[PDB]
Amino acid sequence: HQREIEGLLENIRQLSRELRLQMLIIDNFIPQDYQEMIENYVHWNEDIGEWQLKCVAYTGNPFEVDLSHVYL
Amino acid sequence: VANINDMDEYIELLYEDIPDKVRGSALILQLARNPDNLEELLLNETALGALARVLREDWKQSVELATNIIYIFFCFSSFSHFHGLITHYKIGALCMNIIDHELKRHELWQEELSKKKKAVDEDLENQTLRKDYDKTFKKYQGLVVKQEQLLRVALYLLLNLAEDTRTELKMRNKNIVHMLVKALDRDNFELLILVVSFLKKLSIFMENKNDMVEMDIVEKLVKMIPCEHEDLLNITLRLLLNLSFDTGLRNKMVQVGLLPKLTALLGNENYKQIAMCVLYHISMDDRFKSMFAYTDCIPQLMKMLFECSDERIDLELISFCINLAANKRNVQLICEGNGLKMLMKRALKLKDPLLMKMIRNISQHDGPTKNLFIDYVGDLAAQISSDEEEEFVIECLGTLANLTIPDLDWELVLKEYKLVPFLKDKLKPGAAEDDLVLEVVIMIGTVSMDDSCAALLAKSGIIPALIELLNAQQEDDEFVCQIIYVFYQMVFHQATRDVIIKETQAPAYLIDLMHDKNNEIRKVCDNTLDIIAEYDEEWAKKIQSEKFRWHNSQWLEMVE
Amino acid sequence: HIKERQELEQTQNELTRELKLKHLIIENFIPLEEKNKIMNRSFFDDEEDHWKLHPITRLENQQMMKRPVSAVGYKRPLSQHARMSMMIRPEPRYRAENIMLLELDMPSRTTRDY
Amino acid sequence: GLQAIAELLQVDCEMYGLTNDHYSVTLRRYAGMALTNLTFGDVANKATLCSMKGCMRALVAQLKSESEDLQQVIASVLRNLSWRADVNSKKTLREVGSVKALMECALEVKKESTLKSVLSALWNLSAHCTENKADICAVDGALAFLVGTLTYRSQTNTLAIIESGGGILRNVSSLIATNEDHRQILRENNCLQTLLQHLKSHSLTIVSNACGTLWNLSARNPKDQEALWDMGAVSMLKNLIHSKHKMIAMGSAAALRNLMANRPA
Repeated sequence: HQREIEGLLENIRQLSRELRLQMLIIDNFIPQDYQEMIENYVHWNEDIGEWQLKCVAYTGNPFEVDLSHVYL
Repeated sequence: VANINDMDEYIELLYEDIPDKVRGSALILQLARNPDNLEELLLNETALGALARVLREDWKQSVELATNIIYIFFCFSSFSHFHGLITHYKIGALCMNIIDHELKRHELWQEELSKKKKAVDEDLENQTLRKDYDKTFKKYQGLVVKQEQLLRVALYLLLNLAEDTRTELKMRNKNIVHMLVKALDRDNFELLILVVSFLKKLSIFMENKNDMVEMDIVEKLVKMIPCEHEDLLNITLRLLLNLSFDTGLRNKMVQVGLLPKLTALLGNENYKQIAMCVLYHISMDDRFKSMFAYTDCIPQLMKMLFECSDERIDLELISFCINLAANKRNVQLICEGNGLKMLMKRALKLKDPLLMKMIRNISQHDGPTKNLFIDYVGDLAAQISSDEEEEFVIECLGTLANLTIPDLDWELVLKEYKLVPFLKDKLKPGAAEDDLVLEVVIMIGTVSMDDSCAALLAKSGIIPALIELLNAQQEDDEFVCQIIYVFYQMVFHQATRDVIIKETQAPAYLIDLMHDKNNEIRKVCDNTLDIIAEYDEEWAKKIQSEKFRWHNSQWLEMVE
Repeated sequence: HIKERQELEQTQNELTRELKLKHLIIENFIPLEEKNKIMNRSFFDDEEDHWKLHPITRLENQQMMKRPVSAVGYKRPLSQHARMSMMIRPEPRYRAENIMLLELDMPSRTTRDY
Repeated sequence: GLQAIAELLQVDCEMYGLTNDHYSVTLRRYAGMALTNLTFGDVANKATLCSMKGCMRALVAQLKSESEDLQQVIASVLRNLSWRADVNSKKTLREVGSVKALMECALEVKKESTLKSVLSALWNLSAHCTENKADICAVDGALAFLVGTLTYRSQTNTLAIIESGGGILRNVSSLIATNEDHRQILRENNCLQTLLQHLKSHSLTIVSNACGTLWNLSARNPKDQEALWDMGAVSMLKNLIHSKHKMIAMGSAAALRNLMANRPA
């Protein structure tokens, strides 16, 4: 059980590192105001285990030499 | 010999006995060889008509009778008015099939002679090999020699009718150039020179060029430009000069291997102009410029550039050298042996902008050619002070601008020379013409990799002039890209960063066009604003807010 | 042990919860180019246990960007006036290369020999 | 094995017909799951199963049985038969009239899982040829229920069934674009209102389906055009032009084109 707990702790550490990096990127791109506005247009579906983003269909994501004129 | 001073009883014998047709043709040749008898021969009626009548079918078996076709109408064809009688008697049209079926029969002879060597397995000096083979070889040599002469004089009459546009159009309708190129395979100087003169005469027009292009000429002329006859090389080089205009023909020339012989002819002859013009036309694409430096062009071009004593050096050599200088492989060879020093000396002893263009093109490159240029900043900078018209200062300025070595401290040059007040003055929209101002902007950018000049640039008031220039020249992507690149130069030197951020509205102009149509302008804006964001947080917040209002613009419009 | 494991699993659920939040927000609202830029710039600091950024001006590779060759596609930067003058005038002053316009070799007089 | 199972199933359904015996139901359960598992991703198995006309003749009759699990399993089997079927298999499936019995059965289906299977099988079949769309539009109370699955409040909060309904409606709207009666019975339930909202939906498939429907219905009639104009479809249709997904882009652009040609005059 000690190995299982150690692996779980390592998973927590990796997940925390990853999400901290993600927040870094979201800070250099999206302002805090629009981070908050985005959070009001997203919902959690527990049955499927995935997010839901309303309006997912509206998100943002001559000098060539030509000497042919000489001949008539 | 039967020298005569009269007429009749000679053309009379030309339609009654085959063996004596050739002797009569030779006698007519001797009669017409001198020019004083031409008028009497022309006034002799039913004389050319009888020759044409015996000429319409007796040109396929003897070959010696094909001498009778011309050498009499030849001396007629040397005068303009007799060309009307030439179309009257239609010697051109019969000459057409004359040349055509002689070429056909020459190929037939080639194939029988080639297949007669197949009997070399058993040689017995009889009909199998030798004996009759020797006889066929002898009559071959006689027939081919006389027929080559006959073609020489026949196409000679063809040139003497080629002066007219309509006559040449009729001649080109008959697909001359095919058999013309076929005749180029023969080995005899004079007929070849008539062929190449005729072909050059046709080579100005694009219709005859298009009839020429399908069958290779350049490969046939490759083994011929080292020929020993001067007029041959002259008119052949003129013909290649007419053939360089077409791009496809020029790639044919490059792939066949015409360049080494062209450069050899450019070595030292009376063919300087023509060979050098041809070589320059080949240079006009980037692919062929690199093949020059592989011991083909030879650095002798620099030699005859150095010798030429005049106020204005000849245009052709300087143009060839300039277009050679577009490529680093030629540029490295140009500066070999320190030619750039005498290049300076010539450039500065007089106002010759063309050598300045050549060395400017030399200086656009990263290699050691850039490194050598560090020593010429004062000598160039002296003439930068608006001394010799305008067509000279631009080249000096631009040559200096491309001299981007990060280790070279420029403040000495700016305070001694370079007229920083004139740099500011030129940035006025109404000061000078736009190319000079753009070169000044390249200068302002290239003086900014040195920290010592940062304080001078910040104090000089150049930034307002740059901003006004950007505002007044925002339409063209070149000015915008280069000014924004100057801003990129000049931000992260710790002295002009503060001015740009807090005194001028430049980062706003960077916000407005963060994402423009052109990839380069947008890339420069992105890198400059990325460098701005670290030292200033308000412009960073605005940098997010804009381009977030653009990245998801329709999203926000739909929510609103 | 069961209670601790359940609490830890709840922690994992919430961690991937917010991680998916960030991933979806990036995958809908953030371009790939800016993600790559920030990924190249950033670096993790083990001492302070948080992610940091390498400043551009303080990067080890302080070698500066190389000047654009041309915004209009030439071999060198070119003013619009220079392009117009290249198009209309035969003045070699505005061109890098290809400055001479040779003429077609006009056909001479036909008199050589024989 | 596949042929043996299909033979046993068809002979059982022939010799017992529609029976409520539990053992027969369990045997047919085994057979149906076996066919669904065996036909998944095997084109050759699909062709072999569709070459047996008696098999699917036995299958289609099973849709009318009282057990809705049988309905769901037959729907899944017809799904995997109709998915990317060849010309012969499509024609053979059309011949046995599976479309009619499937879509009638959906009206009587009460379980969510069975309804999902049936509507998904209909969506797979509805793109084969215009005859399937004709049979879909010919059943009584057909479109009135097809529109009813768009606003379906799923018990398990899944968007499968609404995606299926949007896909079927897009597929069959080509015939709905030609007859006034079908458009009228669409207007009776305010279908356009549920179609426009689908543009802002959480699922991209739903947006694509809605764009397809808006493309199909807005063309060649003034009444629906002005109805869409009143509800402001022009703004959301214009915003969707530059989408990355092909179907969404074409649907939005074409719908805006049809609306553009009928500006007030």
